[PDB]
Amino acid sequence: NDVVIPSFKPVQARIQSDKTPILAKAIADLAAQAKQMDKSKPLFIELGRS
Amino acid sequence: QDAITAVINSADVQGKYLDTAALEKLKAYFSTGELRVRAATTISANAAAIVKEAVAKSLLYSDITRPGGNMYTTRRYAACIRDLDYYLRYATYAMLAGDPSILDERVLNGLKETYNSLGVPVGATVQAIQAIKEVTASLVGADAGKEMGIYLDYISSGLS
Amino acid sequence: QDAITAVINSADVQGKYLDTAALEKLKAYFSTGELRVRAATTISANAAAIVKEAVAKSLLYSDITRPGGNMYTTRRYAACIRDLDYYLRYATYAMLAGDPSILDERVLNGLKETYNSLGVPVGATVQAIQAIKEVTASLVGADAGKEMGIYLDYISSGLS
Amino acid sequence: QDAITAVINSADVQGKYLDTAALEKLKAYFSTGELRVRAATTISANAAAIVKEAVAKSLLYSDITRPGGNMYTTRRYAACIRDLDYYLRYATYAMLAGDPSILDERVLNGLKETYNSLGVPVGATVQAIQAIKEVTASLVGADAGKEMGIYLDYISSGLS
Amino acid sequence: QDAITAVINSADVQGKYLDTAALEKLKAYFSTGELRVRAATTISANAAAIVKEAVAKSLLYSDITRPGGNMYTTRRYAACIRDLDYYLRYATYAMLAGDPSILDERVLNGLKETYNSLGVPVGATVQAIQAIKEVTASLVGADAGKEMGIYLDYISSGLS
Amino acid sequence: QDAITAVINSADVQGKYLDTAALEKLKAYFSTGELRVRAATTISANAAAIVKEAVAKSLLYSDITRPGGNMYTTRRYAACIRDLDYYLRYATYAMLAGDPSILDERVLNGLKETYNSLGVPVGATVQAIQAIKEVTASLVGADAGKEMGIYLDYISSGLS
Amino acid sequence: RLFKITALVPSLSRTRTQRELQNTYFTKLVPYENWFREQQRIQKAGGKIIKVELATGKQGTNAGL
Amino acid sequence: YSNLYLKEFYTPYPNTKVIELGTKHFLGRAPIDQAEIRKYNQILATQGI
Amino acid sequence: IVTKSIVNADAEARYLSPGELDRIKSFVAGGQQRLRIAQALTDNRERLVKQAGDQLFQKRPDVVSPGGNAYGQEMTATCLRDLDYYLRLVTYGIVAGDVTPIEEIGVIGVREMYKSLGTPIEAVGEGVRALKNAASTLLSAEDAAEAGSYFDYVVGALQ
Amino acid sequence: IVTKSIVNADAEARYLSPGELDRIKSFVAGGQQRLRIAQALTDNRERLVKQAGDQLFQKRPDVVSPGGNAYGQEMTATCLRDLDYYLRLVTYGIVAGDVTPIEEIGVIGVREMYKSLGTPIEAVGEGVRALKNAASTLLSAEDAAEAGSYFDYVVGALQ
Amino acid sequence: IVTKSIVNADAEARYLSPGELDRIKSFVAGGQQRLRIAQALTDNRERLVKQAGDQLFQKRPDVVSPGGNAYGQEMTATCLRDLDYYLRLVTYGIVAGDVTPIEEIGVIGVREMYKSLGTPIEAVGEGVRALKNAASTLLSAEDAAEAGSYFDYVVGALQ
Amino acid sequence: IVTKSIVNADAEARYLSPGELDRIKSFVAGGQQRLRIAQALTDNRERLVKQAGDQLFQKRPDVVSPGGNAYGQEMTATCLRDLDYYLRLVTYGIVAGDVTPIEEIGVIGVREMYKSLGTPIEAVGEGVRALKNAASTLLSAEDAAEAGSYFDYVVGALQ
Amino acid sequence: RKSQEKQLREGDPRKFADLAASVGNQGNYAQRISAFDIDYLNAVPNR
Ligand SMILES: CCC1=C(C)/C(=C/C2=NC(=C\c3[nH]c(/C=C4\NC(=O)[C@H](C)[C@H]4CC)c(C)c3CCC(=O)O)/C(CCC(=O)O)=C2C)NC1=O
Ligand SMILES: CCC1=C(C)/C(=C/C2=NC(=C\c3[nH]c(/C=C4\NC(=O)[C@H](C)[C@H]4CC)c(C)c3CCC(=O)O)/C(CCC(=O)O)=C2C)NC1=O
Ligand SMILES: CCC1=C(C)/C(=C/C2=NC(=C\c3[nH]c(/C=C4\NC(=O)[C@H](C)[C@H]4CC)c(C)c3CCC(=O)O)/C(CCC(=O)O)=C2C)NC1=O
Ligand SMILES: CCC1=C(C)/C(=C/C2=NC(=C\c3[nH]c(/C=C4\NC(=O)[C@H](C)[C@H]4CC)c(C)c3CCC(=O)O)/C(CCC(=O)O)=C2C)NC1=O
Ligand SMILES: CCC1=C(C)/C(=C/C2=NC(=C\c3[nH]c(/C=C4\NC(=O)[C@H](C)[C@H]4CC)c(C)c3CCC(=O)O)/C(CCC(=O)O)=C2C)NC1=O
Ligand SMILES: CCC1=C(C)/C(=C/C2=NC(=C\c3[nH]c(/C=C4\NC(=O)[C@H](C)[C@H]4CC)c(C)c3CCC(=O)O)/C(CCC(=O)O)=C2C)NC1=O
Ligand SMILES: CCC1=C(C)/C(=C/C2=NC(=C\c3[nH]c(/C=C4\NC(=O)[C@H](C)[C@H]4CC)c(C)c3CCC(=O)O)/C(CCC(=O)O)=C2C)NC1=O
Ligand SMILES: CCC1=C(C)/C(=C/C2=NC(=C\c3[nH]c(/C=C4\NC(=O)[C@H](C)[C@H]4CC)c(C)c3CCC(=O)O)/C(CCC(=O)O)=C2C)NC1=O
Repeated sequence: NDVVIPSFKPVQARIQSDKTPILAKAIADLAAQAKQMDKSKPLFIELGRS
Repeated sequence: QDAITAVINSADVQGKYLDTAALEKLKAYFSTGELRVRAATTISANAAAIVKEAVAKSLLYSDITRPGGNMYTTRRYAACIRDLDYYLRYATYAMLAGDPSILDERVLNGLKETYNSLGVPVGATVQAIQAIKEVTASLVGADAGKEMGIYLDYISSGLS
Repeated sequence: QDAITAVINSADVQGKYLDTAALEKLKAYFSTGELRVRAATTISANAAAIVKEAVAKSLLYSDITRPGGNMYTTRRYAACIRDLDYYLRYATYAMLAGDPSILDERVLNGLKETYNSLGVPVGATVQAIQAIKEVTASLVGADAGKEMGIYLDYISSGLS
Repeated sequence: QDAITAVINSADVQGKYLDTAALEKLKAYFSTGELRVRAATTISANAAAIVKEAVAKSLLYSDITRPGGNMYTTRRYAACIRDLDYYLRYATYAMLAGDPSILDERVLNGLKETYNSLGVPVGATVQAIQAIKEVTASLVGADAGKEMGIYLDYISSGLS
Repeated sequence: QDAITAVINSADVQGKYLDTAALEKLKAYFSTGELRVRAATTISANAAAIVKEAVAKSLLYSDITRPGGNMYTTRRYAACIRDLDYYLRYATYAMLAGDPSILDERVLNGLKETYNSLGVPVGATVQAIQAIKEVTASLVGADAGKEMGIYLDYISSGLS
Repeated sequence: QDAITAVINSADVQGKYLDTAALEKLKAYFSTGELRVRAATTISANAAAIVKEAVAKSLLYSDITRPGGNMYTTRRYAACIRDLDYYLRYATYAMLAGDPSILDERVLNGLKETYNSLGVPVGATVQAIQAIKEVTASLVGADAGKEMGIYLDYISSGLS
Repeated sequence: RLFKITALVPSLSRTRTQRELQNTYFTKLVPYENWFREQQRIQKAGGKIIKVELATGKQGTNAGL
Repeated sequence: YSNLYLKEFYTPYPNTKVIELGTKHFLGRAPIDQAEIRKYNQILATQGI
Repeated sequence: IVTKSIVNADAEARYLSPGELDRIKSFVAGGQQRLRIAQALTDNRERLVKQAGDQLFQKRPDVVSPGGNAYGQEMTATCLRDLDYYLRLVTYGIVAGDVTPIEEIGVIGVREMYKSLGTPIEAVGEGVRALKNAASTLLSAEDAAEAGSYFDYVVGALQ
Repeated sequence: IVTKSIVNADAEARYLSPGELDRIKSFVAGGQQRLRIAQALTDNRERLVKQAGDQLFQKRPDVVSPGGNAYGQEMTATCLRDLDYYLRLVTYGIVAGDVTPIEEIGVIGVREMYKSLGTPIEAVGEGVRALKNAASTLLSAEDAAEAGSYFDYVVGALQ
Repeated sequence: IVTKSIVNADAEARYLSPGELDRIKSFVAGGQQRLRIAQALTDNRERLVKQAGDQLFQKRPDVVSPGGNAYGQEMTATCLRDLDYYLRLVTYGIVAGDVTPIEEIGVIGVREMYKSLGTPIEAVGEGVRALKNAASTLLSAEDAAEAGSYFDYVVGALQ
Repeated sequence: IVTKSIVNADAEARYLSPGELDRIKSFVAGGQQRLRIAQALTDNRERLVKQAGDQLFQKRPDVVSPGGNAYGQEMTATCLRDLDYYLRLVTYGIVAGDVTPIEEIGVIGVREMYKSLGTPIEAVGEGVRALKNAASTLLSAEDAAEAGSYFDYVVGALQ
Repeated sequence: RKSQEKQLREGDPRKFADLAASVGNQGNYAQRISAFDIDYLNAVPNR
């Protein structure tokens, strides 16, 4: 009488985004892309950025 | 699910707007999508050659294709090729999505139940998925072969 | 099953004819059927108002309808309204039958399995069925509200 | 320091200029600065009456003003008056700056060790500051009263 | 497991010797161990004060300690203090190890099973662990409070 | 079929390669696809408002919604709204395809048979499709309203 | 309320090697609310609908079907 | 449609279990994922069997 | 839009066809404009909810009227919170590029929810139309077109 | 590719989801390159059939051999006419952007046709591979990739 | 002007004067116009700095002479960054109304600094005068009197 | 060594006693010397296996003799691979500071493994002694002492 | 007093409450036409 398949239990993954290691290499490479001199606009505005 | 959809969901269940860490995650995904698409194209090129090379590496000339083994009957050999093509195709989908949830939802759901019901050997399947991973990491390069091997090892680890 | 059918079954499995105690049970059922039918009519009048008042009493403005709660997504809110309408409708059927066996056969069979599979909170469901019971006992009167609350508390006790 | 100099210092540690978020903070500060000026006038009107009403509500006819208490002696009573007069004056300054750091740096630097070494009770000072807060909230108004009470409660929390 | 033991294991299962990235990981751990030990000492100082402040922030004067709530009975209040002391102590162990595996092995193993069996509210527990995290991040400083909040948020995320 | 697929078919059944007239047809389609997509989007915006305005223009307050008319019963009113939504939706599909073959294949196939079997008035349907065409030509503009009215008049002409 | 329909199905996707004659052409009765999705399914295969006829039902009647 | 089948499978079995017992008979196989249970449960919700 | 193509090619046994790879590459190219549009709608939210409540309560005064649902400060605050929710889901759909993560949270069961709450759905559709008009005034032409895309989907969905 | 999305959204009761509208807009953008590739394969047909017959009869000489099917001038003319047909269907698939109007005319029943004609299908696959190689030599890199796409579909289909 | 008024009434034992409260009221009333001037100077950062520096090199060619300090691309970039810093401090002083942000960020120890750097003070001062002239030409007239008088404080305090 | 103190204080209900915190702080201080010793043993591995095989096969020639186990190139390659494994575990124990992650992988069941492989354990102990002698020649005095520590543990364990 | 001091949770109805007050717009007044005097049988127009 008991129900054979009641529902489908949602199962969680064991990798979220910290792996996949050039999505993860991209997190890093691009986070460090911001603070390297970005030469597109005049140079005098780019020595005065903390 | 995606990596985009996972980021949106993780921001949604808190009621949080898109903060800078989520924008970092999405921009990293938008950086890696180039090699993701190129890898998916060249894996879709020669999937049959990858499966052929993988069974020639791991499963052929063993006792598994001899009588008594699970790949002796020719319908069972065809079912073996079908299962390996499934593993490679869904690993391609999980590589292009950047999120292994479709492997958990469509492949790894009731698969150990089926493989213990039919008497399918699990360790030979794990070694075949390993040979698949080595062949496609050689074929696509190391840089996309890492992400391909992550989801193929995800299938191998959930299978065991 | 009925109360009539339960009395007939209990007389049947002994091979017993209808003795005077069974006739007392059937005549008590035939006495109470008046308010049973009137209560079922006025509960069938405004079931949506009862469910609306019950969620406004118990479930609304909590963390359950906030993000992170189980009623955050709008399909989950619609599923909540569906489950409460089911509880009220099957409690109406069990009230008019005068026997809670249809609750055991059609509602309470595999319900804890489903609610622990989906991650549905059980205590909030019990409090929602309690608010349903208070609203319909106010709406129908005390004399039929007792019999309505008996089967709603039967659903609540079997759920826990 | 002000709220303006706090905004400028926050933007200076960032190393950028004053764009729209800082400008909107400055517009907010200007809009409250009008009523802040009016409250400064109405506080400087009757500061002596505020301190008098506060000590009459809280400190008088107790054990500390009796023989054997901290406020028994005439020089000690005058020191109490001048300390409450200070707390009112520096809460007025911190109200007009819109910033409690000048208040902290001015009095909460060493008043903890001073009241420790002299044996001055802390909780009676907290009660007296709360009485000042009630008297100024009754005298000035609602929103300027709670603006005064924010810095008076900052003093009372710094002493505790 | 440690961070040292995790690095050694990750180098071991490949058959790899200790390459320079693993030596970087171990040297980063040997750099951070100073503040790790100092943070563990001052958290071991006043754990009871942290738990007291956390229940006074989050759980007290709610309906949870009122009758009908899960912390009404005094044995249930003592069990609540015990569970919060467990969360703080195992978060201290995971902070000093630098690896959250002991939380997965000793705390988060069968905990949702227990809390859904007993009817323990999960969201109030998450809020209480959040108040624990805020109190110890205030008490230890920001620089070690980040690493303390990482493992306390790990417990909170695995609990949900 | 498409306009692209019709051009490819007309070039195929001759065995002809793609000559310059077919390339002119495809390039005209690739020019008009901009307003085709924009028109389909804004028609998908408010299809219910278009159907409501069309029945308020043509069918309402007539004898058709009076008793004796074909839209008197409320299931027949719902069937009328369904048929008008079908005409608008398939006209949207034929507008975006640029070829009326899907109207001939999916709508106009056995429709006069059905409308003469049920006793549905044909002239009132033609006037309702005309009112649909006027409302959507007002709503979308003249330049895409011409192409919308072409396929709606195709449905009206095949219906008659 | 039933309809008498004669219809044809194309079977374009595969080269069936069995009899498969009934399916290509049939004369069947279908009930009232069922002919809707039957219409739609027959049009999904590009099928020709030859003739729709009333079997059961008087048109224009409101109660009693 | 017949009330026989209504008395064999709908009446002793719940609304959750009738979806699997109804797709075993007609389609020949169990339901595939959760959304295919959701749509059939809504059809058993505001419409009959 | 990647999940759409993945489950689309996943129902089939075939791989992702390279036209789908072209559409993924084009979406990857347009993602920067998508992110700028989403941030512009993000930082200016309270203006959009204010002007949406403005245009709605000017258009339909029955929610203001005591027989309607949004009567009183608490109910009108819940009303503007609903409009805030729909603006948030529109920003999600702007980033995702396809309307799946917004329909999954705001569309798929909304009619029975608003029916068992008593509120009319047409007033919610007019509120999202007012949000679309205010965001059309806030953005440039090529940005307002691409925002009115998903706003248009919500307006068609609530009807 | 528009019929694909239309019947795809037509099996569902939903409209065309705007991600499908994005893929239609992108195909509409790429249609000019598609038309140039199709015209370049159009005007140079007899070169491609010549080099395909070259590479095929160098690769498999059994069709030349009298036991094979393509023996004699009439049979070899029918063989090159078949290769001409497949090049024509490849140009149709290049314009249409998706392989439906080429599979509908050349793929869907080809195995039983070539089985009841006596010809082997692997030689036809090698002929389409030779067509792909000759068109790869004829076109630029981004054009040969996009042509070898549909040529690759035909080669996979004939096997 | 609030900090200076508070510390001036702090040096005495008394409260804030009615005169000083009138000063704060007038400063609040002019604060919105000061935010407009800060808006214009923020958005004209590039061309103001470049025109002022090139006017300086037009007046004083000794710094860009090879015996001078600002010889080379990197040195002249740091020159323009110094002018950028001083324009930023001028905007801070225009917003605050005090010159205490200008003073305690960039005035108080600048003579000993530029003595140890080898840089002439008067050329800095001439560059800030060029900034004053450029920002005077950009803004409205008595608004330029307001901006140029803070510039005038910086110029007189550098020398 | 942190897991040792943690399970040591974990069997008790007490916290980590602050003398254990002192030993963890001292190990944290010495970790840099530990890492340098481990890298010096890391990069020079093949020298150490060569000199260990040298000194072992000079000391015990029965593994070379055909009755012994390490007869032939394949068996002697497996022998030097075993010595490579033990050098790797010694580097793990040098980093970890306490002999748990090396005993868990190389010691805890080694006697029955080498008994059911036929090899004598005393020859393996002499091989690790030769590794200790070669690493003592490779390192400085305070480094060779701290390496001969864990090498000494392995030599005592294999006996 | 201890219910107001925690913190209103994210996604509350109170945050948008202030905005509702700003928009204002009290709803329309009652028409005043009575259902006894509508004469609905004559008042309905054809077409
Ligand atoms: C301007 C910032 C500032 C403050 C506030 C300040 C306070 C201050 N309060 C003092 C004493 C004192 N403070 C108090 C205060 C109190 N007694 C009580 O019972 C109450 C709790 C509290 C009055 C409300 C008393 C009684 C003394 C004198 C104690 C003695 O005889 O030594 C002294 C020691 C010298 C003196 O004034 O006699 C200082 C320096 N100094 C500063 O620069
Ligand atoms: C080391 C990891 C670990 C945990 C956490 C653990 C928890 C745990 N908590 C329990 C009960 C309990 N746990 C709670 C806790 C709570 N209820 C609330 O309302 C609050 C939200 C929350 C406190 C913050 C309460 C109130 C009980 C009492 C139930 C009862 O015994 O009747 C029980 C039942 C038996 C017993 O306490 O002695 C276990 C085993 N065991 C473990 O080994
Ligand atoms: C996609 C193309 C397509 C169409 C159009 C279609 C129409 C269609 N309209 C029907 C009925 C109907 N159709 C109408 C429509 C009308 N009568 C009027 O007076 C008006 C002039 C007109 C509305 C504008 C009405 C009133 C009925 C109800 C008859 C009944 O069910 O009793 C029926 C009978 C069963 C059912 O609705 O569910 C079909 C099959 N099926 C299709 O597949
Ligand atoms: C006739 C007896 C009967 C019941 C009760 C029943 C329940 C039932 N509730 C479900 C989901 C659900 N049930 C709930 C209900 C709740 N969650 C809460 O937070 C509240 C405490 C409670 C509402 C009062 C929710 C929110 C879902 C949605 C889960 C999901 O679909 O993602 C599902 C999964 C599929 C679907 O709804 O369509 C079933 C089968 N089926 C039955 O045959
Ligand atoms: C993100 C997906 C999502 C949706 C769609 C959603 C709707 C939603 N709207 C609600 C109430 C409400 N919604 C409205 C709506 C309106 N005011 C009107 O007049 C118009 C018809 C409309 C907006 C302009 C009103 C007036 C209430 C309060 C009704 C009541 O208290 O009964 C409630 C119950 C109270 C609450 O917990 O907020 C929910 C759950 N919640 C969600 O999480
Ligand atoms: C556009 C879709 C289409 C296809 C695919 C097609 C195939 C086709 N190939 C045919 C013959 C043929 N096809 C070939 C084929 C080949 N030569 C070889 O050796 C290779 C195996 C292969 C090509 C390189 C040969 C040799 C014949 C003549 C066979 C005979 O006469 O029996 C014939 C019969 C004669 C004719 O009417 O042309 C048809 C219909 N016709 C079509 O309309
Ligand atoms: C916000 C207040 C502030 C000021 C003013 C400031 C100036 C400043 N000017 C510098 C260099 C310099 N400054 C100049 C300046 C000039 N060339 C000339 O002849 C002109 C007179 C003058 C342009 C106004 C030059 C040429 C150098 C490079 C000198 C060197 O590198 O040794 C440096 C060292 C390098 C650096 O860190 O950029 C500082 C810190 N820093 C500050 O934080
Ligand atoms: C890291 C932990 C670890 C240990 C300790 C280990 C030992 C180990 N030694 C083996 C063989 C062997 N081991 C030796 C050992 C020696 N030559 C001698 O004469 C001396 C007695 C000694 C070394 C100097 C020999 C000769 C064989 C081959 C024996 C055979 O083939 O039967 C084998 C079987 C072949 C293989 O799979 O490598 C294992 C598993 N494996 C491990 O993974």
